[PDB]
Amino acid sequence: AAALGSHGSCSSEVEKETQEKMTILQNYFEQNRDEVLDNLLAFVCDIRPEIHENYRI
Amino acid sequence: EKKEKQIEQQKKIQMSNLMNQARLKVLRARDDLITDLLNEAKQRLSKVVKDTTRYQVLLDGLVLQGLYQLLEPRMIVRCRKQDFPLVKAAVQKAIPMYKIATKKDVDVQIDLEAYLPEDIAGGVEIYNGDRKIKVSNTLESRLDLIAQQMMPEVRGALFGANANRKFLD
Amino acid sequence: NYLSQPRLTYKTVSGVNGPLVILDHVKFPRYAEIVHLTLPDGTKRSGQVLEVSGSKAVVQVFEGTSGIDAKKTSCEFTGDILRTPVSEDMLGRVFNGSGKPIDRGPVVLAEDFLDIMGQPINPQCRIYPEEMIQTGISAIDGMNSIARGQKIPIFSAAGLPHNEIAAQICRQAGLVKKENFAIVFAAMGVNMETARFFKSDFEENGSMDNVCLFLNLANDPTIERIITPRLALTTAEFLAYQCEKHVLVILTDMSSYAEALREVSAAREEVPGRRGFPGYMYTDLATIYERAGRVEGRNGSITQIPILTMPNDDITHPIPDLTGYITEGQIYVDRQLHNRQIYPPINVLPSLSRLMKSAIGEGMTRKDHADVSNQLYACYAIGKDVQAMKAVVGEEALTSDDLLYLEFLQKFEKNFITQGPYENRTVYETLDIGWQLLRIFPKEMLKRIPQSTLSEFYPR
Amino acid sequence: KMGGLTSEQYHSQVVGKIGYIARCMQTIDPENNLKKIREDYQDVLIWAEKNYRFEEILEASKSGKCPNDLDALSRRSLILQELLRLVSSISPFKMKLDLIESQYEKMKQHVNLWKSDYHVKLNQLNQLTDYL
Amino acid sequence: FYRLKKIQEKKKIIKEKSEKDLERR
Amino acid sequence: STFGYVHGVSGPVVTACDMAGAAMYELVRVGHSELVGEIIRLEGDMATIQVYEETSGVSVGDPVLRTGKPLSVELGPGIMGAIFDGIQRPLSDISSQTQSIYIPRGVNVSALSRDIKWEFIPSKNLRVGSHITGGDIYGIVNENSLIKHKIMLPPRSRGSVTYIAPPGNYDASDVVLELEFEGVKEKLSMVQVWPVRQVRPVTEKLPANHPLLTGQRVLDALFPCVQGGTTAIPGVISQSLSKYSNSDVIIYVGCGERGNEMSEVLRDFPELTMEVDGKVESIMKRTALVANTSNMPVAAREASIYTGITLSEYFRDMGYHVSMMADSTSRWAEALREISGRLAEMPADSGYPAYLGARLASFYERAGRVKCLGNPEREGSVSIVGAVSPSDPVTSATLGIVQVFWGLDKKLAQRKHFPSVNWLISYSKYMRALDEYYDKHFTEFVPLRTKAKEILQEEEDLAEIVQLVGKASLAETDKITLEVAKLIKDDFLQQNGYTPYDRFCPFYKTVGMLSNMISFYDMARRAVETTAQSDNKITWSIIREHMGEILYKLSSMKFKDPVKDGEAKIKADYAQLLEDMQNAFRSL
Amino acid sequence: QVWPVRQVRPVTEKLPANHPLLTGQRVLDALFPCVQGGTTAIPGAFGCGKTVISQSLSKYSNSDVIIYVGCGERGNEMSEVLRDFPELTMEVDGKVESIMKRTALVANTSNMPVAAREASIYTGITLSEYFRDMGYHVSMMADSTSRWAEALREISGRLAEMPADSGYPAYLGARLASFYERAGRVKCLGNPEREGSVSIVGAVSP
Ligand SMILES: Nc1ncnc2c1ncn2[C@@H]1O[C@H](COP(=O)(O)OP(=O)(O)O)[C@@H](O)[C@H]1O
Ligand SMILES: [Mg+2]
Repeated sequence: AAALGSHGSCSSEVEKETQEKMTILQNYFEQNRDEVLDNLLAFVCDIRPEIHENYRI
Repeated sequence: EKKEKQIEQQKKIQMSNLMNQARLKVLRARDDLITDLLNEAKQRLSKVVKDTTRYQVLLDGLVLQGLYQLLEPRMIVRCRKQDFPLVKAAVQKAIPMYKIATKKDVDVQIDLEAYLPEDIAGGVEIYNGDRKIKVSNTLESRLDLIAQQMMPEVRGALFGANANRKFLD
Repeated sequence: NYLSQPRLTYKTVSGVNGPLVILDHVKFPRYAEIVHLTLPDGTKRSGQVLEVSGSKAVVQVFEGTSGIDAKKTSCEFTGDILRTPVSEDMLGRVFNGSGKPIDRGPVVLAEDFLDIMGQPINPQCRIYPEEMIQTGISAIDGMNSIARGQKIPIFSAAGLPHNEIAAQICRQAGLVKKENFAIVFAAMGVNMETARFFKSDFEENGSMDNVCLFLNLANDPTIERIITPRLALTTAEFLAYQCEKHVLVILTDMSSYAEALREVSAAREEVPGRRGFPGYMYTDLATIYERAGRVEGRNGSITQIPILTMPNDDITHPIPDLTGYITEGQIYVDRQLHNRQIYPPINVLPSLSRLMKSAIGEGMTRKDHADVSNQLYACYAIGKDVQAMKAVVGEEALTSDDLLYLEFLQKFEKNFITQGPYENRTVYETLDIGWQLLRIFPKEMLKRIPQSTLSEFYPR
Repeated sequence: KMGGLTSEQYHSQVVGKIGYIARCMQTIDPENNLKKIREDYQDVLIWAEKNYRFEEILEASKSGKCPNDLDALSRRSLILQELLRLVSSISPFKMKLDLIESQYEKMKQHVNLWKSDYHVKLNQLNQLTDYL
Repeated sequence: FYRLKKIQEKKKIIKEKSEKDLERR
Repeated sequence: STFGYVHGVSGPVVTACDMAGAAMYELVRVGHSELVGEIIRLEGDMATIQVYEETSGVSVGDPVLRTGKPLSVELGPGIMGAIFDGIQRPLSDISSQTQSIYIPRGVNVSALSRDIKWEFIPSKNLRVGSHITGGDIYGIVNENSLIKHKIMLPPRSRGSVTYIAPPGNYDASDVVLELEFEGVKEKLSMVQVWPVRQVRPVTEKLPANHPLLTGQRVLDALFPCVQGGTTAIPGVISQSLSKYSNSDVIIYVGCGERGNEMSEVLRDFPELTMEVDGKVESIMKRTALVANTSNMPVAAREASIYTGITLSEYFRDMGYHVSMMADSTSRWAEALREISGRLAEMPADSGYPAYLGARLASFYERAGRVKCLGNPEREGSVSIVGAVSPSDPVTSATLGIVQVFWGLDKKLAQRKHFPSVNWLISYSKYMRALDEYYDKHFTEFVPLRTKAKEILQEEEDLAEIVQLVGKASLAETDKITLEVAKLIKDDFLQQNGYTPYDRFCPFYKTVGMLSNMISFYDMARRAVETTAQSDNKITWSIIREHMGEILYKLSSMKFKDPVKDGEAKIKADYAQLLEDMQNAFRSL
Repeated sequence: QVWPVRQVRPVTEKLPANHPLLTGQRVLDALFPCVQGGTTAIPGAFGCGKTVISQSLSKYSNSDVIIYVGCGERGNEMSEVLRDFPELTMEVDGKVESIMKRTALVANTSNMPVAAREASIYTGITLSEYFRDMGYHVSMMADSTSRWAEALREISGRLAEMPADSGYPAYLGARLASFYERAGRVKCLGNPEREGSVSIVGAVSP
């Protein structure tokens, strides 16, 4: 009977901890999302063509 | 005692299965957010394509960068049909800088008979004269190629550094 | 900095043979580079450049060459060597031999990308290991004791219970009391029942949140075995030397790894070593086995336990032979003990641990531990010689002293070696089971033991 | 590699089980009489009864919008199948709805319904029935 | 012995194809 | 050309082109990271290069910078207490400059520091216009408390002195000497460079005639070794020679050693000490190490031997006695087998190259006692101890060359008897050379050595027959021979390596113990033989009953500690036991 | 339906084996048991009884289907099976039925083309996996796997490949191991939730 009760208690706390962790990720993401995108596109749009360093005339 | 120990063994296994699912839910939540960020990056690039002055400044570089990988006597550029005048201008700017940098003469042609699909955000593919070798230089090629190499840095920028990682060396 | 420049894609495939694809017209080829192959039906495979010459490159394909052709199949060259993603979130995950997930979780969001060959650690910067791992098994802890940071294989054979010894070490290992391990587990060429057994045991122990599994089963591609130990050990080196964990690494058949090398070497038509294995087999195995131990100024460690299936029970075969020239011992699992239902079937005579000499004794465990190990060994060696003589001459030829050795040989196998799968014995229980056997003899026979050790521990 | 399957095989088996669960539910209960089971299976029965296409529920399975664990769906599926076998093997006669709900609850609580003596008793009825 | 032959043969074929390429140079 | 280009790569082997001026065994620097490699085949304008570092990521068209020199080693001040790579990279400096646990690929550090200032004193008899020749000592550096580092004109250098620096402090970059010959000038610092594959020359090799004491009674008594010796051993002795020997300088080469065992040596040696002029000093002041763990590149494994022997010939030339230990000549022959296979060569026996015995003999024949080059009359030596790690081709090739061989017995090792050396397959060919030293300094030992080998061989035949007949038939003289053979095996040949009283058994202790055991054998056998043909007949049981205290004293003779007790006490205690034996036999 | 013989037919899940494959021998069934989903080897010199054990197991075992493979072995050892199995009967519902109604055979005798012995093995295991997927318990007999290893040695020899042990190709162990991994007990694909198995009993001719 104690085992059967303890399983539901563990499931409850594991669920609430899952919801807390997922909430924290979405807050840390939205606080940083635009700063990351502005660096990704700065690398994408800055082309800088180069020839391989082993090339010889 | 044997029956009690079997209940103890069952408790460990059942709780373990809950915790394994709970870890995987939190990990899937991150990769969903990362995938949504890469979808916003694709949308942000799709505006640069409509901004035809900046799109020419990209597309001038996307052609010349492909020519410097291939280094062939003759090459073929494949492009999105709607962009043909912009890539035709980019080829004419690329050829003198190619001859100056490589010291080699070149013939560069643009496909009129086949094109990249309208689904493609923009950019080009460049082919060898017999099409057995290519360099693919679409905006989706650059977005992916840069985004994967940045993954250690977007993890840290979005979610903060791991407190247990005492050394970087 | 990044590789910001585009990737060349070639349809210039020129030959296909066994695990190898050969390309030509390749621009400035790079040795050890990674290649991604798209087949005519859109299947994606991956491979590595084993040789370069002029415009020609030879690629080993990890998932095999079936369905590849000389015209439609195309290779994209990545510009770089093989770097795996790593993170601390890899503990409590399951991956295949290529490092792709099989637990239905996502791919690794990296904390870093590491070269799977690792980087040479300076011999000046290593620390000599002296903490004993109490494995809980008397035939190990009493006579073949393991230091934390050692390399020590299990040598075994077909039908023997080496998986149970490995699982029992993973359940029972800890330090001697007068920390608990992160586990990295690799499988090359295992059957489904072996993979299920280990995964089920870590779940039965309720500890999967502290272990990482890389699985290549006997139906998975054989050339993935070339990278599977190197994915596992690159993960263990991040966890140990950057996250400061104590790692135990299990590599569950080095014999099925060595066969994947022989396929690639045979397909390349290289000059053989013994039994057809590569001439460089020692130098290759050493790159896996020397990724272990401790470093100065960092708190983590890696302990290595490889497992070998020896063919025909031949310990002189090139696989177990070369492993002894690199690792700090062996534990030997014996068919003659297994046929008698002894467990563990460990034979203490061919077994060895080279780092035990400094891990045991006063301040470490107990002051008698060196002497008792030597005397138990000498008694078993003599008793096995008396047993071998007796079968020629019959018991009427044996002296009373020969019957003391022949009695000891039974009591040792029945009480000291025999243990059972979930019994855990301390070093102290291991030593004091040992003394109950050394009391079979009068004091004058115990020649390996000095009078101070006899005087203090024999009368009890 | 999800379970042992490719991703396409794995999500395609999920859609197959969601459909088969609905076919079992309609053949146990053509009339919506059996409310308790139709509530306990609501999370999968929402996709059926409605008009929808295989290709649409496949995107929902890839998105994780519908249920998509083959371990859970196989357990859910088997309990309807082993109840449908009882209901179909007792062909001319009828059980009462509270007896049916009692058998369902007894099955749902069972550790391994495939290993059950209930499964053996049903195999023995089917063995007589197929001869007759 | 059978593996020390065959390696000789593969070397002989490589030397022949090498010399027969010098006839094109 | 001055640089070629990489044409192809396959493991540690590189092929390069535009290499037209290249010479066999030139070093080159490969790739943009400048990895060291050595040239090993030439075909027209192409070269094949054996790379000493990992080649992963090397590309076709990469540079190959063509250096002018063969594989060669820096010789001069700063070698004592150093830890080196097989190729002479300084592991303690690389650790300090990089601030990291790793070795960088293509790392460049000079093997001898140019930052440290050394106290230099010229020979004072030299003045401008003096004539000097290769091997001439022209100054001394006070490198250490134990080692005066003689500064020598390089072999093949010669001429008339044009400048010679005053006493003072100098960098290894500073010009301390200048000289002229045929109007050409040389400017010289305290550091020279020598090719590791070339034997350093000498005036004369000399016969080896003085023992090289080792702490272990088996090796000192039954199978002697000599200063300038060549020895092969199973792979105790490493620490033993290092802390206790007649040798001035020790060089240890960990050729193909296990990671955690190399780490033992590198931790352990700097803690060890010796007593010098009534003062205690670290042995690291007279030691240098070459470390090469089993995962390091196969070509560096091969070079690690040539580095250590060249460093040994360099201290030989100063007139020191040097001891070299090579931790496996078999793990070295493993590298030759791999490199030979990568080059498509035909093997001889068991896949080894057919030149394996020439490669071994060229290494071992660099040992010996010598009269050094150049003007101050000197002697020095190199003694080589080579571990062998098995019948097989490496053992078979080694036994054609070495003057001493110590074989293991698995019966001794598995009975936990130590040192586990087999006294019936082992040999030493130095015994006639040493018998004049034993005649000069001991006189009694040659009879004792002889009789001990007879007892140990006679009992080995009895030990076959007693397996058939169960001891009952055996005569009392022959039982005496079984039981005294056991005394020798357990109380003389057996030796605990860790206990202070037997950590190092000096030769006056070694002769003392055996002299008493052979004196017992004579008297015990004489008592039995003298009472044949008689109503009273003596037996081993009668002697054992009458003389149990003498057997207890004889078995206890090993416990005398040469750190606690002096020569006079240890001799007097053994001489009192010899009188107790004689009195007991006279009382029978 | 048509399936590639070199590719494993999928399943929902492999399961632990929990039930004996009864052979009707006193030895074997008492001393050395086997299971529905098991893997067995029968090594032995000529005349020991490998084919008689294979035939006895084919006639009398508790299996729903038998697939019998005779790669590289005698034509009379195939002809005996065709002569016997129509006459021999098991009993169903108080009625007798010929055991040839539950049997399929794959013949490629010791004088038929050497290269086809590889195709016999993969045909017979693919036929066994097909009936496993129906929820049957199947047994496959492979009356010598040495004849398949010996066929690989000739093809490998004429392809001029480097040999491993005693002339065999280095891939021989991978070809064997991936064949024996097709045995097992399973939850089948698809939705009627049935379970089935394949046992493999490979004879070896050292
Ligand atoms: N179980 C058996 N009972 C009776 N005779 C047997 C039995 N097993 C083998 N034999 C005899 O031995 C012969 C050879 O058996 P077979 O299976 O063909 O051996 P092989 O291993 O060479 O294929 C049979 O034809 C039969 O005469
Ligand atoms: Mg047969």
